[PDB]
Amino acid sequence: DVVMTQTPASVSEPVGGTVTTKCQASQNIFNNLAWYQQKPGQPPKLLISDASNLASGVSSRFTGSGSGTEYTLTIGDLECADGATYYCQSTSYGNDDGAAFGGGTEVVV
Amino acid sequence: NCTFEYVSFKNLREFVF
Amino acid sequence: EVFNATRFASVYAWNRKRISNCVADYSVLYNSASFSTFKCYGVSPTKL
Amino acid sequence: ESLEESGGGLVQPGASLTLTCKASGFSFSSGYYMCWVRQAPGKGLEWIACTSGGSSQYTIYANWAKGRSTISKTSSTTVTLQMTSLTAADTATYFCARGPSTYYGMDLWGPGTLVTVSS
Ligand SMILES: *[C@@H]1O[C@H](CO)[C@@H](O)[C@H](O)[C@H]1NC(C)=O
Ligand SMILES: *[C@@H]1O[C@H](CO)[C@@H](O)[C@H](O)[C@H]1NC(C)=O
Repeated sequence: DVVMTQTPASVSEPVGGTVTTKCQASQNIFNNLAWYQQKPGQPPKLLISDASNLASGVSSRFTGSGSGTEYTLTIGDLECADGATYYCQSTSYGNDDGAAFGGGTEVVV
Repeated sequence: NCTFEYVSFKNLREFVF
Repeated sequence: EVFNATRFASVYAWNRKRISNCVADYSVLYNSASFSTFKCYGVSPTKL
Repeated sequence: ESLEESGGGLVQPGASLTLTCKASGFSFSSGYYMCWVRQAPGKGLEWIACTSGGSSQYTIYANWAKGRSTISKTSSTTVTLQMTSLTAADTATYFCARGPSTYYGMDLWGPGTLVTVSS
């Protein structure tokens, strides 16, 4: 099973700034990544799928990039409601690679 | 359908299959 | 020649090939990063 | 649509518990995979297992819970995950999520059910 390391553990950015998160894979995943935003007391909500595609009802501020084993999540124009915990996950469901999550990162406005 | 494929009286050819 | 062919076939009548009695190297497929939709099941790309 | 969980709550240490996820508004077709994921009270998410829908019986287990979880489809709308030898480290919130056949991200997450492993 692939192991996913997400850094930094904690980040703090002002209002309107850009916060970046790095997610690393032990083996090559060939995209198949999903970025999530979880608010306290709420189940995680999808933000980005395939590491480059944005789902319906997702603002253009969230942007996904990277390939191979290094991936990047960028959030521009941070808002007061953006304070949450962000996660990255491989979407290899029946590939024996597993879907192990990485260490969540919290954002402070 | 082809499942397998292979490509490789003075004379007497003796074969056993 | 299967992947970087001159031209692929139409989708309704797709190009059909059979592979057997072969030492198939999946490492060439694995190392190539040009693929963006490597989606399969049952077998991992590294253990293929 | 909607996904709901039932069968959680207080479980004695060293025992086994069964958690069921029920779907509403769709069916567990071969184009969607069930999955189980857990969350420690103050830590991040940890994946558990997944099972392909439809007639396929293909199931995938995590490395940590390979010998301690059992996932199988019982019906097109109800399903169960069973875990054995529960410990205090297993106290977490379980989420039932679906995965599209495109290998896209998790959409339509469940509300989650809290399990407590204590006497
Ligand atoms: C090859 O032969 C028959 C010909 O009617 C075909 O229907 C069958 O599916 C093929 N067999 C295998 C084992 O693929
Ligand atoms: C041919 O296709 C293979 C597919 O594995 C790829 O790795 C390789 O780079 C391609 N070669 C050329 C010359 O296009």
